Amino acid sequence: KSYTTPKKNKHKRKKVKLAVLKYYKVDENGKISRLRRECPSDECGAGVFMASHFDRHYCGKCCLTYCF
Amino acid sequence: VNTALQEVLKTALIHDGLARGIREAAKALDKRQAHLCVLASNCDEPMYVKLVEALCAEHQINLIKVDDNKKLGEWVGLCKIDREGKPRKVVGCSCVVVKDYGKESQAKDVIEEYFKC
Repeated sequence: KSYTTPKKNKHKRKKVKLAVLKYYKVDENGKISRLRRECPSDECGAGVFMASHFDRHYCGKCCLTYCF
Repeated sequence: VNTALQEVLKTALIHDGLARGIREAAKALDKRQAHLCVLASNCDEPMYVKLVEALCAEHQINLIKVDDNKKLGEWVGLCKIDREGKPRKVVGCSCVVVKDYGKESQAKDVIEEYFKC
């Protein structure tokens, strides 16, 4: 129903282009480097990773938010 | 060989022991519960090829090369629409990390001695 008040919108979610290839760094030698943080909980052993924010690091589901 | 890969992908499809895609495949490879790994080479891979080779060159990880993404995407059962003959549209899967539980096949043995040779 079109009313004179403005109409809100659902949050469209911004699409990233190959983010997993940004986590693992491959140099010219035989080594693998981890740029962002890892997960220390017992639910997720080594699988999911944390957010790279400007003042904290947010877990995917374990909510282990460590702020600097 | 390729029919052995087709049989093991069909077995993984009917036993649900498979990790398609790239993200949960990397999850499974870093989970260290992996048996075989595949890759379709010579595609549009500016850096995904060197990422996936440095990922699969860790330990106990094998390799099988496919000409294009369209063929192993048909063997994995990714997109099955209008199955009366040829499918409608099948999208290509890059890599497959597979768990094997029903390992009772001659094709499994011949592909295993192909890896070990």
